[PDB]
Amino acid sequence: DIAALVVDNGSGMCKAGFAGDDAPRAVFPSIVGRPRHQGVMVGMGQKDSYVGDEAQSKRGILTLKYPIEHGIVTNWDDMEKIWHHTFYNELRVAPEEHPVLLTEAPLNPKANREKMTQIMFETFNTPAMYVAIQAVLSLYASGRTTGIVMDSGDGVTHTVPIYEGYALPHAILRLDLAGRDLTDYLMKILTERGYSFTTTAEREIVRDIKEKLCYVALDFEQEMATAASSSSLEKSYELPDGQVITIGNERFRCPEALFQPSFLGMESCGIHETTFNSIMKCDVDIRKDLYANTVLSGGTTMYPGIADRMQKEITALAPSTMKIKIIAPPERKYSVWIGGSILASLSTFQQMWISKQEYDESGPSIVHRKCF
Amino acid sequence: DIAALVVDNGSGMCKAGFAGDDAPRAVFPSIVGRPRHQGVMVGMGQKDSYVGDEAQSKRGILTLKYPIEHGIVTNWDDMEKIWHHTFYNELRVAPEEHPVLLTEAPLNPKANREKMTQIMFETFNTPAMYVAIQAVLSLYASGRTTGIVMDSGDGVTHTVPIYEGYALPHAILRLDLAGRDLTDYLMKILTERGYSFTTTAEREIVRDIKEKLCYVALDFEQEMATAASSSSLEKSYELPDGQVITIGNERFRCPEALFQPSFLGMESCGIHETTFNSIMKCDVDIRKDLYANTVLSGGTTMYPGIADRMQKEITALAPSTMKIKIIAPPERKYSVWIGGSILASLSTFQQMWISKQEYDESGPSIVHRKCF
Amino acid sequence: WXAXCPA
Amino acid sequence: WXAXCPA
Amino acid sequence: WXAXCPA
Amino acid sequence: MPAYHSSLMDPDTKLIGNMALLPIRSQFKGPAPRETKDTDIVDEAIYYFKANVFFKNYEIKNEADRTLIYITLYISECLKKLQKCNSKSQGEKEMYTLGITNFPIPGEPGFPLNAIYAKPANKQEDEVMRAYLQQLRQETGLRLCEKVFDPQNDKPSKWWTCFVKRQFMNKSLSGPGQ
Ligand SMILES: Nc1ncnc2c1ncn2[C@@H]1O[C@H](COP(=O)(O)OP(=O)(O)O)[C@@H](O)[C@H]1O
Ligand SMILES: Nc1ncnc2c1ncn2[C@@H]1O[C@H](COP(=O)(O)OP(=O)(O)O)[C@@H](O)[C@H]1O
Ligand SMILES: [Mg+2]
Ligand SMILES: [Mg+2]
Repeated sequence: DIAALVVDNGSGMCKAGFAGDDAPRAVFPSIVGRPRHQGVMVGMGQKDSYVGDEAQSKRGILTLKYPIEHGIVTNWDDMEKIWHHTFYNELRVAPEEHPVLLTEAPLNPKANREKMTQIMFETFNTPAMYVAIQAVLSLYASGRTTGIVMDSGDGVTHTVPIYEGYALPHAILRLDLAGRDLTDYLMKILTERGYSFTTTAEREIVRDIKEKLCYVALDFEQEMATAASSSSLEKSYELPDGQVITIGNERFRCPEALFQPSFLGMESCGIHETTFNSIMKCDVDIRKDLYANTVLSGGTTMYPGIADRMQKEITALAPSTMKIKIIAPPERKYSVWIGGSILASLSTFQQMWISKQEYDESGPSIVHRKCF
Repeated sequence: DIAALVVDNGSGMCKAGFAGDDAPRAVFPSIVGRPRHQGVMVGMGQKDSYVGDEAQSKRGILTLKYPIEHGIVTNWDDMEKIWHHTFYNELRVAPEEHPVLLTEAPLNPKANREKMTQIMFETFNTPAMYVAIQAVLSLYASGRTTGIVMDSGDGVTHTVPIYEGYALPHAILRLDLAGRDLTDYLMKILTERGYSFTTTAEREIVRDIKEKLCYVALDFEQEMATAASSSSLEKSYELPDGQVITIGNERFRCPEALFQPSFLGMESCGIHETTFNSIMKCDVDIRKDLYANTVLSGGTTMYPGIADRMQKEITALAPSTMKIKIIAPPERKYSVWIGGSILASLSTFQQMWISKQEYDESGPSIVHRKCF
Repeated sequence: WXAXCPA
Repeated sequence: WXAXCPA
Repeated sequence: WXAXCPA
Repeated sequence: MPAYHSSLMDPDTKLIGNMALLPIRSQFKGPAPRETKDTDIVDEAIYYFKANVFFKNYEIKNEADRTLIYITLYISECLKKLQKCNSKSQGEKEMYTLGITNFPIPGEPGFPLNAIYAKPANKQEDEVMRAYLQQLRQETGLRLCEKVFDPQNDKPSKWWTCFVKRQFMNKSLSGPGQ
């Protein structure tokens, strides 16, 4: 057996570890900081780019930039910085001795995975790598070979239906709507109360407010009429400088955008209707088995009371005789990584690597042949 | 290695010494005295003008002018004379063998810096020189690498925040209320008691009265009511001619003007509101450390009870959750100069000196590039 | 404003 | 992205 | 100063 | 075939720890004597660097070899910082402020070769070794800033910044790959 690094490195937060464990060894936000003021105190040591948790702690004087947006790498230098910090600082392991199992969302541009392979082979000199689809790993982590995975990360949402292992590639529905859009929408709607977060350092504060207070309402209109007729839903959060703010109606208005993107000015259907459409695109003989094996993942599906909402919404769209099960495990946020460690620890997986030798003779165009 | 000269050169008093020590070598009132009478006896010595301690010694037959006012040099001949007396008489060292680290308050006319470096390079022919902000030097001397420095010298007051060594020039605040204005206010309020000080010679007497008997009231109106109720705050000062005066109510009415400039007919806010506005102009993620690391300096912050008064005021202004601390080292009167030494003694500083070559190449306008 | 910026 | 959406 | 205030 | 070792060890050469305190032709302060011959240990190290990085076995024969090993390890740190610059007048400042930066010495965490380097025995030897290594660093950076930068475009020539990935026996004075 061999130890193979599993680096999820989805948008939002990079989670890297070793294959064979039950939790990623190092999880840190994938951001890169740059100082935006003069240095005046010489002799204390300075750096020109902070990465990960260090960039988060010093966010007061930095311009946080995400290298990945909507599941696509848009700045490769910062991506290389993130990978270097993951390899040599978080895991503290030599990357030229271990295989690497990276993940990519479905229906992304091929140049993305091509440049990913080129970077991982020509910069870090990994002896072998493999680019897997996130939802397939999420299904691995759930310990079943049939079901529709509904993975809603921080920058992209997508559903993949699989039956007996034979994934249907013609019913994979992708939707560029995830935690970052919800964070921006919360930043927008927080003004009407009276609070204004406008700089990229305060977007982190808004994200913390979202992931600590926001939740999904089972019946949107009833909850609106309730929180608009009584002060029993307002919650108070303390900013990092002593100020306290109180949010009421906004609490469930942020995640509700997932179920009706008309708030964000988008035309696409909600995530529930997206999952239902993905199911309905499959053949008629497997739908009943998909309905009872719906799986959630990603940290955007960690909103309190989203499983019940998804069940109540799909049950309204599916025939009255199909049983709808929303298999949402309480370890959903790390599921995409957990399935990876399961995969990279298998025996036959050693025959699915992209060996460094195989790349040295064929360039980056080999990932489209060795990895679907 | 050769020592480096550190000349604080603040308005009011000039502190000069060698880089590396723990205290200034020569400290003398930065005044220039010229006689206003004609000598009638020959052979006792008649000099055109005295400078420094000699002027204070013979203040009777002299008129005293300050070269620096509100941190700005307004008379360059007397300033060159001060620097000459500093180099040749007070330090007993030539300028052509030592770099010079001058200090100057922020938000000054750039012509001041230009003429300073021009005089230091063309007249004295120094090998190199540097110009530093006084608050940054105070922060150096305080051993910290983060915090807000509230400096209040004889001529100018300024607050400068720094976080992790990154000064924020967009939140640096300058207020022209300082020691000399308080001395004039004392000369004005002493009239009610009947004591009339008009000449520039007696202004030094008034200054000594101030810095020996004044003290900051923790609660102003309560101290006023107390002084009105009983005579238990009155103190007696012994004039240098043999008279005695009693002051009980002006002792705190003089420094109180720092917190209520309306006494002097100014519209600006007090020093506590100035520091609070300086803090609130910084980003929300760094205000806590600025609250917990407030640092005082300068001579005008040597009044008894100023630290407690500022702490109470800022605590009344800041949110109740934040923790406030007013670091007031007992050597703050010289703190700025201390930092100067700590700046020039570093081994990572010998690249930031303005070399004579650079000056000859780029004119006096180089100080705006090679200095912050 | 109440939080963020002054107004 | 290159066309449609930013990325 | 030159304009505003003396210095 | 063996790598390129230094041929400057002399029976009267003094030792610091177990490194030959070899004289150096420089202007910076330090405890090493001044050199009159046209080749010191730093010139020899810069001469042998480009070839010593490809070898993968290096037998320490004397103490001059340990000094040359240190300087070969430090040229790899100078190259990392010179790769980013774009003007020799900035490369010189970068090399000065790097030579000033204190690197680990034998017998401290972070030094890659504690096993094969005798740490100082007392405080005086510690101070002398610190000063000697600092002088070596400063002069090596000074000499290398004139090799890396070619006068045709006054920016780091690609014939020297291609050795940034090449590590001398995969060791380095900085962190493990950082
Ligand atoms: N327990 C939670 N409750 C509510 N929201 C959460 C929770 N955990 C994460 N989120 C939000 O979901 C967003 C995206 O999830 P994330 O797991 O970061 O995506 P990815 O897996 O691609 O990194 C985050 O910005 C976060 O604010
Ligand atoms: N013990 C004291 N109490 C109050 N004020 C003082 C005291 N000592 C000095 N001062 C005042 O400090 C002012 C100048 O001090 P200093 O910090 O040297 O300022 P500058 O740097 O402008 O010369 C003078 O106006 C003097 O009156
Ligand atoms: Mg995910
Ligand atoms: Mg001063």
